[PDB]
Amino acid sequence: PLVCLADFKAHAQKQLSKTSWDFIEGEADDGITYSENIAAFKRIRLRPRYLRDMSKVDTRTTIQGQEISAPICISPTAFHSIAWPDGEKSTARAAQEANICYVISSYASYSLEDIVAAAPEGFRWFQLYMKSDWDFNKQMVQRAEALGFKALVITIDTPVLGNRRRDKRNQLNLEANILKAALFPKASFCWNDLSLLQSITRLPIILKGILTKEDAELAMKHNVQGIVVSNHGGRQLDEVSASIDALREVVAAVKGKIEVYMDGGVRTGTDVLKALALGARCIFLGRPILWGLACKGEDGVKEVLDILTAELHRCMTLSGCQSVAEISPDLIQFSR
Amino acid sequence: PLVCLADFKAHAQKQLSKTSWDFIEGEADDGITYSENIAAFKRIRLRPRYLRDMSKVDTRTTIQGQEISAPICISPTAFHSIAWPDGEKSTARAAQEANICYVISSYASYSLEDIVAAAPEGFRWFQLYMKSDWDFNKQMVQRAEALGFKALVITIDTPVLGNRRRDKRNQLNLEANILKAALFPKASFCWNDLSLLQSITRLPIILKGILTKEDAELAMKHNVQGIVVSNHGGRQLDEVSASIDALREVVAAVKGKIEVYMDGGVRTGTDVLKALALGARCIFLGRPILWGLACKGEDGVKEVLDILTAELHRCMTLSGCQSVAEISPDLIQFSR
Amino acid sequence: PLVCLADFKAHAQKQLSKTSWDFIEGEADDGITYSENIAAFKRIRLRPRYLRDMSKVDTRTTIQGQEISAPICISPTAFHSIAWPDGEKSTARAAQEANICYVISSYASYSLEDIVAAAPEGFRWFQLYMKSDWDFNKQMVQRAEALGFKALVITIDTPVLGNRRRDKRNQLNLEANILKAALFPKASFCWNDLSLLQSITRLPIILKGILTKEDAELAMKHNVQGIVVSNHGGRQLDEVSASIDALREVVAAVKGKIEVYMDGGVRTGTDVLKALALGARCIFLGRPILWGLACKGEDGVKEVLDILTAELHRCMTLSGCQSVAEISPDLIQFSR
Amino acid sequence: PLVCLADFKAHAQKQLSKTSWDFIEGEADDGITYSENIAAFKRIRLRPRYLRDMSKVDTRTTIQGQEISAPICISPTAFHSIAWPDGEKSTARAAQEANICYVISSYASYSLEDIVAAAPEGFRWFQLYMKSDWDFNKQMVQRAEALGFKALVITIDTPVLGNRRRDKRNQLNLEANILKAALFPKASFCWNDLSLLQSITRLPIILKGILTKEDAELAMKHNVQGIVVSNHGGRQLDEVSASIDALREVVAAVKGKIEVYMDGGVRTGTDVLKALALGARCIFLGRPILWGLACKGEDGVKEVLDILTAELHRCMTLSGCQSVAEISPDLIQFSR
Ligand SMILES: Cc1cc2nc3c(=O)[nH]c(=O)nc-3n(C[C@H](O)[C@H](O)[C@H](O)COP(=O)(O)O)c2cc1C
Ligand SMILES: Cc1cc2nc3c(=O)[nH]c(=O)nc-3n(C[C@H](O)[C@H](O)[C@H](O)COP(=O)(O)O)c2cc1C
Ligand SMILES: Cc1cc2nc3c(=O)[nH]c(=O)nc-3n(C[C@H](O)[C@H](O)[C@H](O)COP(=O)(O)O)c2cc1C
Ligand SMILES: Cc1cc2nc3c(=O)[nH]c(=O)nc-3n(C[C@H](O)[C@H](O)[C@H](O)COP(=O)(O)O)c2cc1C
Ligand SMILES: Cc1ccc(Sc2snnc2C(=O)O)cc1
Ligand SMILES: Cc1ccc(Sc2snnc2C(=O)O)cc1
Ligand SMILES: Cc1ccc(Sc2snnc2C(=O)O)cc1
Ligand SMILES: Cc1ccc(Sc2snnc2C(=O)O)cc1
Repeated sequence: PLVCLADFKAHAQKQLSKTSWDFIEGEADDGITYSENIAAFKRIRLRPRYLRDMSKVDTRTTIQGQEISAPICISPTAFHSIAWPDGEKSTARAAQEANICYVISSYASYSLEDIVAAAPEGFRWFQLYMKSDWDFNKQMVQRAEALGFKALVITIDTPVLGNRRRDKRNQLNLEANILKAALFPKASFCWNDLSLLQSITRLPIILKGILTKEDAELAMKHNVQGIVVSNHGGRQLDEVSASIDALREVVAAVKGKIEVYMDGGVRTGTDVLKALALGARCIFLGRPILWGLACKGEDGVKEVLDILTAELHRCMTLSGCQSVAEISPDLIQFSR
Repeated sequence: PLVCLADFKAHAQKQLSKTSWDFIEGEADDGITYSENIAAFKRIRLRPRYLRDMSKVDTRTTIQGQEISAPICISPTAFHSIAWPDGEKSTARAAQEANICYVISSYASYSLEDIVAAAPEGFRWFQLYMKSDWDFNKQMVQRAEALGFKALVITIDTPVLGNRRRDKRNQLNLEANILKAALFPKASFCWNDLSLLQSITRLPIILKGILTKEDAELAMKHNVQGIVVSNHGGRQLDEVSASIDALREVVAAVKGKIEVYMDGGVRTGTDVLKALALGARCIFLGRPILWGLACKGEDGVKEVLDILTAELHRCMTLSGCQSVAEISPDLIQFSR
Repeated sequence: PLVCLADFKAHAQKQLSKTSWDFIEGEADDGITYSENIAAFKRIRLRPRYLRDMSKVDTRTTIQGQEISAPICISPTAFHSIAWPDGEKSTARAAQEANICYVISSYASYSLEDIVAAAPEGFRWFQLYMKSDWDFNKQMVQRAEALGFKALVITIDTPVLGNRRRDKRNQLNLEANILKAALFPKASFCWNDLSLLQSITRLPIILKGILTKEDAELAMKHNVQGIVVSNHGGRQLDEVSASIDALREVVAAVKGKIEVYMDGGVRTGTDVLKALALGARCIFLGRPILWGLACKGEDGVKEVLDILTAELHRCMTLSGCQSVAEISPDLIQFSR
Repeated sequence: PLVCLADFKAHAQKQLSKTSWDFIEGEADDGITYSENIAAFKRIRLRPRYLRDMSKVDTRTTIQGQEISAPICISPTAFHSIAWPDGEKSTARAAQEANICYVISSYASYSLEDIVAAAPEGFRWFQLYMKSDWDFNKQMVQRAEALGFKALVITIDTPVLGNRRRDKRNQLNLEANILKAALFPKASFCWNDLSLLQSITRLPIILKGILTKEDAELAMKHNVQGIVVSNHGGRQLDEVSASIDALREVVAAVKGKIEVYMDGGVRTGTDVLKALALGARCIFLGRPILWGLACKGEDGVKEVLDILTAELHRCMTLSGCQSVAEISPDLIQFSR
């Protein structure tokens, strides 16, 4: 059976074509950051406190004032139908049942209307890649607001697509019709455009992809409502810091002014625990959601969310943290 | 032939089912701490002193005032019959002949009465997991006292069981009847309960599982008689410090007020030597005892104890330490 | 298809004999530096700046006042006909079309006249190993000047040839006639000789092979016009610093007085980006040019240059650098 | 062909039984130090100085006032007939032709008389393990003096033999008659005995096995004439410092008062260069001499010595050192 996220990764590869698997992996260039996102979590050491009453451990928290069952949410990932026919509809149903936040990608296989219809009461954010035509941008954000999306995520680390060698080999070998059956390119978007976007929507803006204290400071000066510390899973600029390492300087720059989240390499409960101890308000999952879909559709996504939540509950119990508010830097060895 | 503990590990795996071997390994989650318990010993460097009269080297020491043949004892490990039919009776006979301390698990395959009967004169401690019913707790500790146990070990790092992936896969695949032929769950136990336990027994209490100076300080404030620095062999919360590394801060906090012991990753004589140099009064063995049983029953446990004692005698001879009292931090490179 | 330099490396090995491949690899002794030239690039971490207008990114720069399309040039490598029949003629045609600098080796398969004839308008430097007969040295540098070469590169790390074990085994096994169908030895050359060479030619001298601040200081005192920081690809003295690491101290010693370049281990765009951020004015490629020739002749060299230039353009776009002048130490994590 | 020491290692294994090879390897316990003796050399970085007149490079030096062709000598190794029938006679002939120092083991396959007869003019030292009977000790040292030995080497890291697992398995499996066709045990020897030995012989005493500044200081207080920094090739106490690392503190303690040498892991010319730069007067070879014998007898030992000398000459040429006196800490990166 599939008892951890790694089992879903292994089984998903068996259930997908080489081209689809290579797209879901997608490491850029030499693949240094893809590996370091995991290794950077593994080298952090935990300091547990024992003999505390852990009879009741609570994993709930809030993001942007909305309660969620655990600080484990879904990062924006394109094309869910590559993994499961029902695609984002399956993801939306699982996310609503789990009571977490689902960030829908700007390149979903299904329309926003069809995704919302699959799970009307789900908590969702929308990640939109802006275009040159601001008439389209305005219409899209107004559409998202009409459909009940609660925040807009602007991903800033993809002005051009990363250089993923396996995808490129696969593409030069096969016709687009088979590669996509069974281009982008936004480099001009800048802080100027962010301010304009903020002026046309009442939805809070969350910037995804920040890795430096300098960009975190600019984000705060532009009055955004949150930041997802992320290196896009090592799929964009490679040889940048692991996201769990970049989190430290972003949190130190922000000093609690706005919520800071992260994604990249979260696979087990202690990874979630470490991100929370280092200052993140919640983590987001990229590839594990696609592995869940590829293995079992809606039930696979739900199982991935449930397993990671159970692992977080277990390590909070073992480490002595009764609730998310009790997870602090004291848990981290020299770092903290 | 089996000439070192590693040979017993390899041969034991051949002599056991996959399910039983996976239980004896039992690493939690990604298995980081299981590996680091060994690697942390290997990276410490020794500073030998030569041209000393080592014609007579003595490995004897005392724990809680009782003399033992070497500072090498048996940590509590459940279900010895998984490895050898006679189980704990075989272990008890070997431990008595070796003249070391045997800590009997709270989940032994045989009753305390039958284990004591197998080796009436053996030096033994009892590790008891407490239950909600204090009538049962009182009866068990009084029973242990009646049977000649000399200390109670309270393991504090298991309020819930660790997440061991291989065991979980094996369990979901097989019926309990085959998995256990051929649940727990104490999270409420806290410092409050320790004080009550101390008030109902005259037996000294030894806390097992402490990894931090903060919990060591609390242990001393509660007047316990000893501490076993341990991460439960990397079977509970993973990604915590190796036990030989945690030993340093616990020893520094305790400053000789009470005896400090350790387990986790001890496989060769220099590992024992290093723990003693860093301040432990003795080490305890977990898995090697089960490997000894799986290979040869009583004789296997005795051989594991004899081999490790001979290795300790050899490295004390080579390093210039005539007795256990002469093993000091001067032997350790920058650390000390 | 071949989509990155690593693909050219793999395909080139398939297209060459063991003897020719071993010569192109050619690591000295235990091969420590050959590997470290790559590992030293991979461990440096980048700090990208996002939300900048990267609609136009320019990779052009100048070396010795001459504009080139990207800071990616060809280091001197002997015997191009080992890789492709047309040898240096193919390399020269590709270099001219790419508009970069081609440094021709002192041991080319074709005469300088035939190479220049293949691409009359190409930007070229000449690397000459000096001989004891200064009449010959004078004639060669005057010849190079007559043919339009724009600088002389003096390689200083080869007073004797490095000890390449595979080449040596191959040589003792085969007759020179097969090994070279299908000795050196300049240890006396010193600073005295450099000054004399400078007095007989109006061409600027670039020293290749400097790894230390002491030799960089001597180079500046002798008024040379540039330095290529290089360890000869780990083919000469092994167990020296990786070239990207030696670059830092050479740049710090030079303080912008003369241009500093580097070679050794450059395989992807971020390696070029890192060398430029650390102070190099451009990088040179050794083995990748031979891999390009072995795979596809002129078109292979052109593809290697085009691919690396496209990778540099991509990582400049992702990291926020609009032009080469904007690539600074701010991009490098603690180092800088 | 065999072009480096590693080739001799590989070929020797093919030419020996498993039992003999395991004895020549002989790592103790987990084999940490055997590997670190090599790794510690590989991680040191060299700083070459170029453009010097290296037309003449001289590898000669002196030890105890006697000139040798290179600072590369033969450490005491027991039982040369395990590798080649003529054993030490072959080694002695090669050592005399190479003009280096041969230290004969206390457990040679041939008598001192027969070894000296094979090469009367060779420069030799004698390593003698002392016994309880001082009548025998006196006779042996007087015998060595009569035979022209020029120094006595006292190995101090073997009060008991190291625990070599492979040897032990082989021994328990086979009868001594086959294991030795085709016990020790000196732990009482101490500083008291050294002073007595010094009083009965006019031969200079060299202590082998010192790893600490404390024992180096005691050696100087006892007025010995030299020290070989050595961990016995990782065959005795394991998990001690690599010998090239221990050399630094011994050299710092000695401050040039007496000659300091080293063995352990020397396999290539730069290893010799590094030991000399860090303060050793010469290095000694253990296993490579046995590999030379196993492959080709006398000619194999001579080839090993010649190859390592040629590698030292080459790296001195490349690094800018005209003679052994010019090899200094300036060659070593941050360390020095
Ligand atoms: C198949 C795939 C598609 C992705 N598509 C997007 C996308 O449309 N928008 C975006 O902001 N990030 C995208 N990402 C990046 C993810 O949001 C996330 O940053 C990344 O996968 C790192 O998290 P992980 O380690 O959990 O996979 C994608 C990642 C994958 C694997
Ligand atoms: C099969 C097995 C069962 C165990 N059962 C217990 C137990 O009942 N109580 C306890 O305190 N620790 C238990 N442990 C943990 C051990 O006491 C010990 O902390 C651990 O194995 C680390 O030592 P080692 O590296 O020598 O194996 C168990 C370990 C194993 C391998
Ligand atoms: C086959 C081959 C031949 C070489 N010939 C020369 C040469 O004639 N002159 C010189 O200065 N360097 C020579 N080099 C060294 C290269 O200029 C360059 O320093 C080295 O290959 C490191 O760059 P790389 O990592 O890109 O290969 C040679 C390297 C190779 C691989
Ligand atoms: C087969 C063998 C036998 C040895 N016998 C002795 C001996 O009789 N006396 C001694 O002082 N060291 C002995 N040594 C240790 C060597 O002198 C030397 O310290 C060691 O091999 C490390 O050098 P290496 O790395 O070059 O092998 C022996 C080593 C080997 C491999
Ligand atoms: C037009 C187009 C081109 C490429 C993609 S893939 C995507 S977009 N943002 N991030 C990713 C990613 O795979 O990480 C989607 C649509
Ligand atoms: C009811 C029950 C459930 C699980 C076990 S196994 C045990 S208990 N304390 N430690 C371990 C361990 O395996 O490390 C024993 C009994
Ligand atoms: C006579 C002769 C001898 C050897 C070579 S190979 C060369 S020369 N400078 N560098 C290299 C190298 O291969 O790195 C060329 C000509
Ligand atoms: C009686 C006897 C016992 C063992 C040996 S082997 C030797 S002695 N000193 N060092 C070694 C070594 O192998 O490193 C030789 C003779």
